[PDB]
Amino acid sequence: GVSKTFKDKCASTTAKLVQSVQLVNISSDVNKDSKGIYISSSAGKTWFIPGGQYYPDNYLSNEMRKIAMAAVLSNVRVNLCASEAYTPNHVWAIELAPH
Amino acid sequence: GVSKTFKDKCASTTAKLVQSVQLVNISSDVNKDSKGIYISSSAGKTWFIPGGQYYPDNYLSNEMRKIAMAAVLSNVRVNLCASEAYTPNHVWAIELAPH
Amino acid sequence: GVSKTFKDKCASTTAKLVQSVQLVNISSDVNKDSKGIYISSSAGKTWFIPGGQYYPDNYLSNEMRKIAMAAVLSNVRVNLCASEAYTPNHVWAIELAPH
Amino acid sequence: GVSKTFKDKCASTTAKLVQSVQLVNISSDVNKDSKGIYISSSAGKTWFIPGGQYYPDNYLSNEMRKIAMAAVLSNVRVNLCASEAYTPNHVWAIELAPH
Amino acid sequence: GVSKTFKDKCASTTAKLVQSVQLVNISSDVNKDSKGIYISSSAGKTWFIPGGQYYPDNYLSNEMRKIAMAAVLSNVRVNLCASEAYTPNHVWAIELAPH
Ligand SMILES: CC(=O)N[C@H]1[C@H](O[C@H]2[C@@H](O)[C@@H](CO)O[C@@H](O[C@H]3[C@H](O)[C@@H](O)[C@@H](O)O[C@@H]3CO)[C@@H]2O)O[C@H](CO)[C@@H](O[C@@H]2O[C@H](CO)[C@H](O)[C@H](O[C@]3(C(=O)O)C[C@H](O)[C@@H](NC(C)=O)[C@H]([C@H](O)[C@H](O)CO)O3)[C@H]2O)[C@@H]1O
Ligand SMILES: CC(=O)N[C@H]1[C@H](O[C@@H]2[C@@H](O)[C@H](O)O[C@H](CO)[C@@H]2O)O[C@H](CO)[C@@H](O[C@@H]2O[C@H](CO)[C@H](O)[C@H](O[C@]3(C(=O)O)C[C@H](O)[C@@H](NC(C)=O)[C@H]([C@H](O)[C@H](O)CO)O3)[C@H]2O)[C@@H]1O
Repeated sequence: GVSKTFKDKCASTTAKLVQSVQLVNISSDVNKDSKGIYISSSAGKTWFIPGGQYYPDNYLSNEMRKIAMAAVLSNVRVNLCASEAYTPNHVWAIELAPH
Repeated sequence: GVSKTFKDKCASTTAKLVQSVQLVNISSDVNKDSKGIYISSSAGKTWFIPGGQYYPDNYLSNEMRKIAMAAVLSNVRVNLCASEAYTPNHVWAIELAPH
Repeated sequence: GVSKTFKDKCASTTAKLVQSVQLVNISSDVNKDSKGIYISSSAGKTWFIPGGQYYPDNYLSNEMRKIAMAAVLSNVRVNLCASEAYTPNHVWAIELAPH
Repeated sequence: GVSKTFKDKCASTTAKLVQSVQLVNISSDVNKDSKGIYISSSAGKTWFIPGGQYYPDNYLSNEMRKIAMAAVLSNVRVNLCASEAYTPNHVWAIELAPH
Repeated sequence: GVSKTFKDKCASTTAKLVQSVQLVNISSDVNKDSKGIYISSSAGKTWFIPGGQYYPDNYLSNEMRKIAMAAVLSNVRVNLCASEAYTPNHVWAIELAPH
């Protein structure tokens, strides 16, 4: 499920809660115009996970990637807090939700 | 169970021992006002895992996150040493306790 | 499968999409003339995964390696975006594609 | 079992060889007075794994932690080279020894 | 199996190809005179994996460690490119070779 804190923190922003998503792809891309981490759901929706060059976004972005990678590789659900102001939508928070 | 060392180290602080917690969620959040790592128990309690910018808190905080992530992903218990001076409570030490 | 985003981002470059590859080897080599990460398919084709010294190529190249390592160790498929301008061909994007 | 090299290197120091230990706990602690990584065996012995701020102790200490973490999480044995000059004893070398 | 590229790159150096080795130990040692990462085969042979302080040897040596660690923990074979000019012999390249 989704933690109350996760839902409440997402509700304090312009981003949308996406609940119990099954990710089936994660990619890393070093191409000039498309650099970044993308994740895709079984339905084919794609999100972008922004990177962080400085503390604390550096280690926090790294944990977002580890959560997404584990979700794809172990086939376990996540909750996303995602901004629809971009295409693909940007992940601003992610929660591992295996049960 | 809880190592005697873990219990004794927690007793030397203002933080409370939480024994045999089953974590079911871990999240990473880069939103401006809620930046951080959160973990949630099957009962729905949430804790915050502080970051560390400098040695040795940088590598120690990283190991706390690896313990929490493994606990969620593998569904294994932890012991927490948690400060109630914050909401959510802050984790100041964590022990992986699979058996 | 291949995410539409992965296919479309690869089509915007001179690199070719390689779909549902089964990687059976990954190597790391510190020899003077051959330094780098190589990955090999069950058919015996080899690709090179370039490194990155600076942000953001440093963390992105690290994620490309984690995807390739998981693909080999867990025997799960990937999609590659690979440049044929080099021998072995260079991976410019990789997508973990378990199902 | 224990590699001959591991045994011989430990014998060249003041530290004691501990063979085929089953680790059942690992913790990370950022409390002011008890900062560090601790591991505990099924028999109830506890060790401290020192950190390293500079090359090469930084990456070597990180590998010691990965070995201990995997030993706990996977329930597989290690060999330790531990100094009794401190309580808890300090780990100066660790060997993953699954079989 | 051994990738043709892995074999050919090793043949361009003074190092020897060691094929389908089963590693049963990996150790990290911070002792003054024996600092380093060692791996040992089921036959009892030991190799040393050199570290790297600077780009690109830093990330490449880290990937060699991850390959060796996975080989030990998951009991899967590797290929080594190893120099006999040292005792223990130095690993200059390693290939994960599960099947
Ligand atoms: C109205 C309006 O547009 N309000 C905006 C606000 O506009 C101000 C600016 O345009 C400045 C330029 O200086 O002018 C101000 O007016 C000034 C005038 O220029 C001065 O010269 C002088 O006369 O004084 C006046 C008054 O000060 C305008 O007031 O600008 C702010 C800052 O961008 C906007 O704040 C955002 O508001 C939205 C909802 O309205 C959200 O609260 C957003 O926060 C979040 C989000 O939820 O989207 C939080 C979220 O955690 C965060 N995500 C991450 C990953 O950190 C995102 C993210 O940072 C952004 O969405 C990315 O763009 O933002 C507020 O930041 C305000 O809406
Ligand atoms: C006749 C002779 O000694 N030739 C060696 C050469 O001598 C130089 C003189 O000709 C010059 O006038 O005076 C200089 C002194 O100021 C020199 O003495 O020196 C070169 C560079 O040292 C030697 O090159 C080495 O040659 C080896 C085989 O002949 C071998 O090719 C070495 O390359 C490798 C290797 O295969 O062993 C390439 C490996 O990828 C590399 N491994 C790593 C991890 O990078 C190793 C490694 O760097 C060395 O083994 C470490 O000692 O080197 C090559 O560099 C030349 O033989």
